[PDB]
Amino acid sequence: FIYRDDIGAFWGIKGYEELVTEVGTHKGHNYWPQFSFLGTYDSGSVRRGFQVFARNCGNCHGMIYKKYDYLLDKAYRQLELAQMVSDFTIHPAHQHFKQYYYQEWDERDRVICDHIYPPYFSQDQAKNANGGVWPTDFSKIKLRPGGINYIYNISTGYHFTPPFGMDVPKGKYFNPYFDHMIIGMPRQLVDGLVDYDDGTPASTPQMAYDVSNFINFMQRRVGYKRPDKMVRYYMVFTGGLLILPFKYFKTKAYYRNLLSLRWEMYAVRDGVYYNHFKYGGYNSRAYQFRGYFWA
Amino acid sequence: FIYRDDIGAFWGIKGYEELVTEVGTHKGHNYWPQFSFLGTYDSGSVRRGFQVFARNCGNCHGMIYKKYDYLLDKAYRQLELAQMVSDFTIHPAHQHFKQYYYQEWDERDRVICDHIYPPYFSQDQAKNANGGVWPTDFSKIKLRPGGINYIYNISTGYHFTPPFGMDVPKGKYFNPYFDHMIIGMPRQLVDGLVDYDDGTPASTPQMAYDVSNFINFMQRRVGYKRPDKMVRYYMVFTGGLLILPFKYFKTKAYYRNLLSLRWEMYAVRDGVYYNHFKYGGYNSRAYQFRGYFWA
Amino acid sequence: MEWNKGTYMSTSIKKIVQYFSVMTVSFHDINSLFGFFTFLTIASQLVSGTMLAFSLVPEPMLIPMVREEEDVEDLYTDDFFWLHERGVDMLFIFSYFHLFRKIYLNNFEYEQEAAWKSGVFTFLLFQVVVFLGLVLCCTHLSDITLAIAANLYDTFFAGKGKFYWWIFTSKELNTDTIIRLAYLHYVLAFFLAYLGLIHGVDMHYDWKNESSMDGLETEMIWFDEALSNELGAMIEIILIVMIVCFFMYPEPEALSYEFFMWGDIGFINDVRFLSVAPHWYFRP
Amino acid sequence: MEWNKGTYMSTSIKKIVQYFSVMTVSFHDINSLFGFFTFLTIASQLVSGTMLAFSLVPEPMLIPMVREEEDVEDLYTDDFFWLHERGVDMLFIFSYFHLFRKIYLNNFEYEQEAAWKSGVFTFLLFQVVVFLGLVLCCTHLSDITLAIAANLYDTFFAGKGKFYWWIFTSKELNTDTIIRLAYLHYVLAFFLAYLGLIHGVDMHYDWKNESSMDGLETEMIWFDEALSNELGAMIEIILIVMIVCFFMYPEPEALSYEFFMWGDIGFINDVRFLSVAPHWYFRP
Amino acid sequence: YYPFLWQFFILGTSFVWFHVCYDPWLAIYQANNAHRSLETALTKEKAHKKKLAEQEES
Amino acid sequence: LYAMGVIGRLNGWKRYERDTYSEVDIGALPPGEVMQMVWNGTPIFIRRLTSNEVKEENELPSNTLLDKDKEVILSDAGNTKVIVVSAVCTHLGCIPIPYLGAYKGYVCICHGSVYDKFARVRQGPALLNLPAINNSIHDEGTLVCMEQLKFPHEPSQRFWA
Ligand SMILES: CCCCCCCCCCCCCCCCCC(=O)OC[C@H](COP(=O)([O-])OCC(O)COP(=O)([O-])OC[C@@H](COC(=O)CCCCCCCCCCCCCCCCC)OC(=O)CCCCCCCCCCCCCCCCC)OC(=O)CCCCCCCCCCCCCCCCC
Ligand SMILES: CCCCCCCCCCCCCCCCCC(=O)OC[C@H](COP(=O)([O-])OCC[N+](C)(C)C)OC(=O)CCCCCCCCCCCCCCCCC
Ligand SMILES: CCCCCCCCCCCCCCCCCC(=O)OC[C@H](COP(=O)([O-])OCC[N+](C)(C)C)OC(=O)CCCCCCCCCCCCCCCCC
Ligand SMILES: CCCCCCCCCCCCCCCCCC(=O)OC[C@H](COP(=O)([O-])OCC[N+](C)(C)C)OC(=O)CCCCCCCCCCCCCCCCC
Ligand SMILES: COC1=C(OC)C(=O)C(C/C=C(\C)CC/C=C(\C)CC/C=C(/C)CC/C=C(/C)CC/C=C(/C)CC/C=C(\C)CC/C=C(\C)CCC=C(C)C)=C(C)C1=O
Ligand SMILES: COC1=C(OC)C(=O)C(C/C=C(\C)CC/C=C(\C)CC/C=C(/C)CC/C=C(\C)CC/C=C(/C)CC/C=C(\C)CC/C=C(\C)CCC=C(C)C)=C(C)C1=O
Ligand code: HEC
Ligand code: HEC
Ligand code: HEM
Ligand code: HEM
Ligand code: HEM
Ligand code: HEM
Ligand code: FES
Repeated sequence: FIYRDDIGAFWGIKGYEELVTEVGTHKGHNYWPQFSFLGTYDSGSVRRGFQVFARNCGNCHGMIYKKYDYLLDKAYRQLELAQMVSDFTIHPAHQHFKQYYYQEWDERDRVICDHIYPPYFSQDQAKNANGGVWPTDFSKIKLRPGGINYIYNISTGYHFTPPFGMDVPKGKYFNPYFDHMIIGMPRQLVDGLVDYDDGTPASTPQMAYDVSNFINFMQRRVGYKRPDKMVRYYMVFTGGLLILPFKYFKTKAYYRNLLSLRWEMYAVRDGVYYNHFKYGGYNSRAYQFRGYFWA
Repeated sequence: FIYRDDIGAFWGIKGYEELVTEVGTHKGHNYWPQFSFLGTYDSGSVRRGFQVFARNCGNCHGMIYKKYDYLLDKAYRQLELAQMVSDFTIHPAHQHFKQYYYQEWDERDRVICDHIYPPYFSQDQAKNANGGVWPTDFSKIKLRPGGINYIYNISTGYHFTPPFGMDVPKGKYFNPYFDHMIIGMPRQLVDGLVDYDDGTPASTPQMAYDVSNFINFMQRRVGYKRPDKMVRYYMVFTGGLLILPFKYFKTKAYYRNLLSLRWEMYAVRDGVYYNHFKYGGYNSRAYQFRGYFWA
Repeated sequence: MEWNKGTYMSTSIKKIVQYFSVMTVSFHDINSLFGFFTFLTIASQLVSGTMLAFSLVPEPMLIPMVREEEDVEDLYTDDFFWLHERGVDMLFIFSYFHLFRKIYLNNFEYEQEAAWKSGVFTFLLFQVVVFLGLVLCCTHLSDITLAIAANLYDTFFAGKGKFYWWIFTSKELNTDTIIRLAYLHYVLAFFLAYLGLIHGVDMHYDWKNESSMDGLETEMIWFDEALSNELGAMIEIILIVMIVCFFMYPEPEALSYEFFMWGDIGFINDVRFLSVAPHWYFRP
Repeated sequence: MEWNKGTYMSTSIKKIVQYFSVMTVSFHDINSLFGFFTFLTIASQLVSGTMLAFSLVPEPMLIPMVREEEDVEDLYTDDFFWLHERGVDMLFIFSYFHLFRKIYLNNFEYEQEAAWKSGVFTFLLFQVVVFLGLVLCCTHLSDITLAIAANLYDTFFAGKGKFYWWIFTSKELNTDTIIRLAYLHYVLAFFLAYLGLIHGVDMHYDWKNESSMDGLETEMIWFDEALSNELGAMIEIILIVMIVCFFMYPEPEALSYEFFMWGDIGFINDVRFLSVAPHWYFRP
Repeated sequence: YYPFLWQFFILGTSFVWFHVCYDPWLAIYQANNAHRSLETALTKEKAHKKKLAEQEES
Repeated sequence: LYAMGVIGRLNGWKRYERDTYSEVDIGALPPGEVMQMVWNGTPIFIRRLTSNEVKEENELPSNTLLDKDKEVILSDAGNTKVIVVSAVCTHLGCIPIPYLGAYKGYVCICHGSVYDKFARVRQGPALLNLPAINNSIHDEGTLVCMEQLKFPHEPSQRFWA
């Protein structure tokens, strides 16, 4: 019932005890406009996040489940998004299921309807290219310790050094936010790496923040639809609060009114005998008692 | 009910008046071992057909639905078929449903489990490489006039010349068995084209026969499973014929036995009145007549 | 619903068991049994069709490839597909022969109404089910059938709006349309069994072998005396149909109405309009 | 079957309509309304699951992508999925509260037998359906659930002769297993409605909101006097659940139990066995 | 006394319920997030592009 | 006949066994060395055992021989014995460590599932020894031929004729 707070398991959820998972949610409060009360995605933030994802980190990762056209109202316009995404190529080998629709036999410029594939054809190609470790697919990445913060923390937590007794193999890097604090990703965010279109200063915390906002935006439950659904929840709750009194009037006051009955019992001493009571009564389940009980 | 043969429609089936349909089925009888009574596929014929399809055909055609390992128990064994099919290559772009199973990023030697794909990645590539006309997929090709004869006729019927009023465009050829008698396939079978493994003489009629047998072997209702189903139909028909007498005994002679009744009507002139006839009887659907009829 | 006076026979399991274990059948002939042949065949469609449910993925672009691969790797799948296909034809034949037999006997009298309408409704539903089944083939025949059905449905609304979309999404066989039509096909196919049971219960009220009223009071017991005869007559009719098909349908045939089924939607975008023909039952 | 005496109620449309239009309910409290909440959640589960079925293609390798893509291109699909999940949660909550309430009142008397067992059977079936539903997610949670269920099934047979194959083909989630389990899930989910109707008819024989025998003879007419109160109590409990979930579960959270649902069958081979946890209802 | 008119009245009450529970929350929600709209980002990008274009070399 | 059809449809049919045969060159392996190979896309350990190592490995208490019902197969091909085993922790599936100080066998970091050079269960929550991979030696120890054990699948006749 009471779960110790220093075991490394948050609220009793065992596992993830070789990770730093409470940062930003339980210990510390990183502010994300999406999850604030009556909050929403910052359009500029998601725009810059897609810019940084395309110019970097799209060369190893991808969102096979997602497609670019999700960014058509809050992050980009159709023409702008088409122009931006036409800088990349997809071979038919990328397609997960051609189904006779994709008739191309050579590389072609991506369209906004295309799924976000990595530059590699398959997972094994990416795993081979990255030292035998596969850059995880960012679709459905919401399910990580810390949620939206997970992208932000890992991209930034390359500062600490390993303790005694922990060995980082060559080609591996220490990052306390990853499982077992060893990650195969070299640090990617560096100040000035990406030149934003709006002129926002490009410091690694800013790039990490924008990437996290975009990755979260591409999710389905905690993504671009959560704020509106939360507002809908608020409206429905207000409606229920407003309807409670009318429910009370309909049900409880009405029942109390129906029970305002006056009863009277008199003394009937006429010759009539109470033979109906002695010989009477019907039981709907009598067929279950006949020949079985009290014989 | 009575149909006309001079029209050009077999048995009154319209829509095929622009090609030859009765060459080897209705007006001719080309012998095929598979369709003969108690017939079965000739293993050598299908072996030679696959050898031809893997050296001349296949480089233009293919069977997306079928795969090589169909030939394991009748034409080729596992090791032999693997050796034969290892000479071809499939890019990941070939796969109709690449899925996560196919984790290749380059060409690799085919395996008997691979579907029969043409060298082209899609229909459009084949059209581009074949003058804008797509080499039809042989899978499900059974549904053409003459059935198995179709492949044999087109493979062979190139000797005739067009009549006046018909113009053959450059890159097209006159073949009376094809739709409108104009086909984009140059005559492929030439004597000595394929050197068989069994030493069989290589002539265009023999090659056409072997190819037709192989192409028919890959069909579902017809092909490798038809002869056994025909034998099964024969067996079931025999069983029904043999069960008919016992059905007769159990039903008709039995009813005749039950009908051997004696009846006797006597004169009952006792004072008793026939009250039951006058006041009696019930009807199940009385609820459907009460309050509605005869009043 | 006071206007409703109840039901003819309660379909409780015990009541059904007792009714069928006590039912008696007057002496009859083969002509007056087509109805049973119509039911037994349905009893196979529910079985064979079910075996096809576990095989067919409602994705239009995978139904042909899945069918072809299951013909080889799986066993009896193609056998059940053939059984289903020929069961549709046999069911049409039996139902129309039963309809003709009941029309010849002048079974339109009032005491026949419950027997007649309850039957015809089932027949009507049967037609609908058949239609859905065709759409599941994902051939050009299915495309044409769906197009015609959507056009007829839209004709009611005078071409205004998109009231057909909830089932005929885009008037084309896509994932949504195929999924919805397949599930409805299964549901209505299983509902046909209940409708047929109701019809069979109702029709016994005034069931007769021939128009002329034989004065016979004794009757057979259905369970074995009539059931065995019905099964044997079914066997005989199957034998007759097989004999007919052997001569009428040689496997290598110059032409057939089935050739129009060659095209698979999505794979081939060109439809051969010159040779368009449905299955014989929907031919009229 | 002479041992079976009959049925308490004949569930015909005429008689059901009459019974529910003449039903009377004694005055009660919220504690004795968990059954209505369970039934209403069952109805919403039926509706939402029917809506979801038209989106879910039973191929394992397409279910994740199909779910992700059809939440955007189609409106209300993710709403129905969320409604289905929360309906399962609330259905478990209401069912267990009902079980505890009926255990509290000592309803093990003979007159409660038909009321009690008919309910428990429903509950039992309600378990099976839930299991099947989990399998349809095609995540690592579904993989582990299927593996555990297959091992339990194989326990009875001492691991001999693959008796599990007809459902748990290879003990893995593939096209055949997913198709079969999805269809069985749909059919049993719809059968739960009939089971609940039978249980509700049976339990009214001796219904009491409290153990003490109140002497009141007047009772509420069900259609609106009792139904309105039932709906209002459902609304109140839903408001309470919304408040509790809103405050107990912060918008972003660390170390949730859904983190084991990240892995999708096929896409991810390695399974993080360190953190394996089912939904809270199968947690015990 | 006209049942269908009373049904129209019930429909009107449901409409009032919906609008009362809908308009205030939507208004406040879209007033709170005025500065997070895409138009603000587009304006900022346009201003930066103009500033970069005016100051540059050949 | 109908019931056979239904049940056979429910129970899939394995029409043929996919090839898994493989050959590994091990003659040149120095004695007392463990080599890791990939067979059927799974790790496997192949080791050469001399006469001296047998004395060390086999001389342990019988009680410590958890799962005594298990059998150990030594190829005994060539001058020295050759042992081929599957490298996987049967408890959860992780790869056991090739070497440990306590024993010249295989141990698991996850739960200390110690396995000797014969892959016997030692101080492990595992319910079985390391899975044994069917194999044989025919090149006098130079080459090892491996193939998955063939179980019966029926009916095995696809065509009557
Ligand atoms: C291809 C096209 C095909 C066709 C498509 C079209 C199909 C059309 C179907 C037509 C069905 C007709 C049904 C007739 C009865 C209806 C009720 C009645 O009498 O009305 C008078 C009534 C007069 O007003 P009133 O004086 O205030 O009385 C109100 C009471 O209802 C007055 O009730 P009461 O208090 O006097 O007593 C109620 C009840 C006492 O209470 C009960 O006993 C209740 C019933 C108990 C058993 C069932 C439990 C479940 C409850 C019913 C189901 C409800 C949910 C349905 C969900 C459907 C799927 C979504 O007693 C009875 O009336 C007994 C009979 C009940 C009806 C059943 C028997 C007759 C109809 C069916 C006969 C055939 C058998 C069925 C199968 C047929 C198959 C072909 O009319 C109305 O009030 C109508 C209001 C309508 C507007 C409000 C709701 C709108 C919906 C809002 C949601 C958003 C959608 C908006 C609409 C969009 C466009 C549609
Ligand atoms: C099939 C879908 C059913 C959907 C049901 C949803 C409910 C719809 C009604 C909502 C409330 C609105 C009511 C408005 C007032 C109506 C008053 C009225 O007319 O009373 C009727 C009366 C009312 O019942 P009553 O007469 O018992 O009322 C007594 C008085 N009260 C109610 C106050 C107690 O009953 C009827 O006549 C019912 C008619 C039902 C008709 C259903 C037809 C469905 C057809 C489906 C397709 C069929 C296909 C067949 C196969 C084809 C194959 C090719
Ligand atoms: C989230 C879970 C918990 C909360 C769920 C929220 C509620 C969901 C369901 C609400 C249904 C509507 C309220 C019904 C309450 C009972 C009303 C009653 O007894 O009737 C008398 C009342 C009115 O009777 P009255 O007597 O109070 O007043 C009218 C009388 N005169 C005219 C003399 C003044 O009926 C109504 O106002 C509406 C009746 C509607 C029909 C009843 C069933 C509705 C079912 C919903 C779907 C309908 C679909 C129709 C279209 C066809 C679609 C296929
Ligand atoms: C026309 C008669 C109507 C019914 C008559 C009823 C009385 C029967 C009297 C006894 C008959 C005894 C002989 C039966 C021989 C059956 C064939 C046999 O032995 O094969 C076993 C075989 C097993 O053979 P096997 O074990 O030797 O292995 C060979 C395997 N194959 C064939 C793949 C190479 O089992 C089956 O094929 C079972 C039937 C297929 C699966 C279920 C679908 C059935 C579809 C209908 C098929 C029949 C078509 C004609 C009838 C249509 C329906 C009316
Ligand atoms: C009134 O007029 C009418 C007619 O007359 C003209 C009709 O003919 C008709 C037509 C009638 C019909 C279509 C009904 C005929 C139906 C047919 C042919 C198909 C169904 C036939 C059946 C026999 C269904 C049987 C169903 C079952 C579930 C039982 C399966 C059968 C058998 C032999 C197995 C029985 C044994 C078991 C289930 C138990 C086996 C296992 C064990 C013993 C082990 C148990 C122990 C452990 C540990 C598991 C109607 C409707 C009518 O109304
Ligand atoms: C042991 O193995 C087994 C299993 O798996 C383990 C099983 O699942 C099973 C059982 C399962 C099955 C056999 C599979 C059954 C599957 C089911 C029921 C899942 C589907 C469930 C549903 C509720 C589907 C509901 C579908 C819909 C609402 C779709 C609606 C679509 C439509 C078109 C409706 C409108 C149309 C109609 C009503 C048709 C009427 C006619 C027209 C409109 C005419 C139009 C044309 C013209 C010209 C006018 C068994 C028996 C088993 O043995
Ligand atoms: C190729 C050089 C990469 C670039 C560019 C980016 N990442 Fe990556 N990432 C890469 C690899 C090879 C791995 C696997 C590491 C391992 O030990 O498995 C990763 C992993 C991540 C993760 C963790 C995924 C998980 O399942 O835990 C995250 C959160 C991640 N990477 C984020 C990330 C960001 C924010 C990037 C810039 C926007 C980025 N990656 C670029 C390889 C590469
Ligand atoms: C590339 C040079 C090809 C070779 C090698 C083979 N075929 Fe072909 N075929 C080719 C084309 C471009 C076409 C389409 C022609 C048209 O007008 O559409 C075809 C067509 C056929 C057909 C008819 C297809 C139809 O739908 O009716 C048949 C029966 C056919 N081809 C058979 C065939 C055989 C047996 C071959 C090996 C001997 C063969 N083709 C090789 C291109 C090429
Ligand atoms: C799926 C479609 C049908 C099925 C499964 C079916 C089934 C049956 C069965 C089993 C019987 C009893 C056996 C017998 O026929 O002698 C029967 C009888 C009968 N059926 Fe049907 N039938 C169908 C269609 C029809 C049609 C289309 C009609 C009328 C147009 C009809 C009306 C009748 C009648 C009138 C009887 C005999 C009752 C009498 O003689 O008065 N049925 N049916
Ligand atoms: C009286 C009942 C039924 C009838 C009349 C019927 C009719 C049909 C028809 C006409 C077809 C297509 C015909 C063709 O391919 O030429 C078909 C196919 C099919 N049926 Fe049925 N059917 C019935 C029951 C069922 C049931 C109950 C199911 C599943 C539970 C089912 C599943 C299928 C499937 C999956 C196909 C397509 C198979 C494939 O394309 O590979 N059927 N049916
Ligand atoms: C009382 C009735 C039902 C119960 C208790 C139930 C239970 C469940 C459960 C527990 C899940 C998994 C949820 C999760 O893992 O988060 C599920 C998923 C699902 N259910 Fe049901 N279910 C019911 C009715 C239905 C019906 C009637 C249908 C179809 C007609 C249906 C179709 C589905 C589908 C398609 C999914 C998976 C959806 C997806 O993965 O996107 N359910 N169900
Ligand atoms: C999905 C599962 C269930 C449904 C849909 C359901 C439905 C209902 C409903 C609507 C009622 C009337 C309202 C009420 O009494 O609160 C009821 C009463 C009752 N239920 Fe259930 N119930 C379910 C599970 C159970 C279980 C698990 C039990 C016992 C283990 C049970 C035993 C009873 C009994 C004995 C009553 C009558 C109480 C009395 O006589 O006072 N039910 N049920
Ligand atoms: S995981 Fe290797 S022993 Fe537990």
